[PDB]
Amino acid sequence: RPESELIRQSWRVVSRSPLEHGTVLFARLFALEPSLLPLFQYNGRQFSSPEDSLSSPEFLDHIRKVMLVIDAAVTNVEDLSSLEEYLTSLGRKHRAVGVRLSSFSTVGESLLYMLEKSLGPDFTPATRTAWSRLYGAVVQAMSRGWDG
Ligand code: HEM
Repeated sequence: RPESELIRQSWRVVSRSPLEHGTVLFARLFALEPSLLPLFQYNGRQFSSPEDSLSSPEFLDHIRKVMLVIDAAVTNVEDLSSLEEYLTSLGRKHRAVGVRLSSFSTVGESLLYMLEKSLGPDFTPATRTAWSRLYGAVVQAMSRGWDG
């Protein structure tokens, strides 16, 4: 695919400093959807403010995990069917903890934002399309964890 190489070359930039980039992703996320803040419950306590999230080791660990799932998607961008089963079960958990499936679209917008900010002019409309397609496939797999 042309798209698969657009993905891999864009991710290259991000994947050298995944926590720094994932921090952008999650800061953007809470800027768009502050109602996601309470869904990260680490030792039964709620972040008050988005900046509170940034001091939580467990929250930063979740950033790393996110960036790793996306890394796996990138690695398997040609054939994503291999992660399908994993992603469904990932979805299963996010239903459990209380994430509306609809909020994963905000994650997608956040991801596109982080890419755009990171790549600037190198984030072409075709790169955006490609990413949107890749991420959309990740979330389609995940959505099965909310069955149907
Ligand atoms: C949309 C908002 C999201 C919220 C509010 C959220 C929240 C959570 C919470 C509360 C957990 C359990 C605690 C933890 O392990 O940190 C979790 C686990 C996880 N999240 Fe998320 N999450 C979101 C999105 C994502 C996305 C987009 C990905 C990956 C693309 C991701 C990957 C993970 C992984 C890998 C785990 C560990 C799951 C396991 O136990 O196997 N999360 N998430």
